[PDB]
Amino acid sequence: PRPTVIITGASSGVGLYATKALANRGWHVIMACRNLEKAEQAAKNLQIPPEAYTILHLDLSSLASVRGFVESFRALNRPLRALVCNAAVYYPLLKEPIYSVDGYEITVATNHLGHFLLINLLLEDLKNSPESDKRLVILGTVPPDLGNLEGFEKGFKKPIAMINGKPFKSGKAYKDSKLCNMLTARELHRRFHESTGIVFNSLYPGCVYVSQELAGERVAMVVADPEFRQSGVHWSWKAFVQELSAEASDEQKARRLWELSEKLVGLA
Ligand SMILES: [Cl-]
Ligand SMILES: [Cl-]
Repeated sequence: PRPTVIITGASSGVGLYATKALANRGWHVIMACRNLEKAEQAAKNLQIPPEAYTILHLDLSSLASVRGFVESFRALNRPLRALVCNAAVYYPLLKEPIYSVDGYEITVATNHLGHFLLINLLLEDLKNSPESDKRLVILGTVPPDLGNLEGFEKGFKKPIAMINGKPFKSGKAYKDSKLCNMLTARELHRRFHESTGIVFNSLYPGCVYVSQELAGERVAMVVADPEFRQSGVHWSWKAFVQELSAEASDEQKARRLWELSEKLVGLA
């Protein structure tokens, strides 16, 4: 039986090459993708053997889509060994915000809130799984400033457009969303590593500098290889453990972000 890994944003770039790399290593990859036609065309284009993957629809910008993806994944009756949170959207040219179907600024909604709900659901699957080397890997880098999370505290609906409640800036929204991903990785480790035995880490595979194929191989190493079986660290390129920024290592802020995010995604 092929061990199962879910990869978000698997239809292109690093996620697609991570899919190829893990398939080559004998895994079965759930390509969780927002466009099924594009994803199937991309997997066939890379010559991935059909036995080694399943494409399922996931639009991280819609919380109902996240829940529907989890439903579809669970219906396959495959125990989960790993999850890679790789998808990231970026809208450099916006001067005014775009809101998701759930009412949230799209960059944070997609990169952070959608992944946050996905993680909270799939953590159940990871805990239930009899696999012994289970990992949840978040892509990220370790300017963004979440402030006191005033935008989240007040509900994050229009006209709020930034986590700190200040005026919309699209590039900063992206950086803020990536910082949220890093804070999520740290909080996952703090709260769950000892109780579950799951390895919760993050990685920056390089400026994609490095080819998409090499970056995908680096994702695969962090998911699968024994040298990377350490929880609570951020791997960067040999690989090294990268010391965290002060804001990414703020334990109080990571916990408060988690609590507010649960409220925004309907888990509170
Ligand atoms: Cl744009
Ligand atoms: Cl605009």
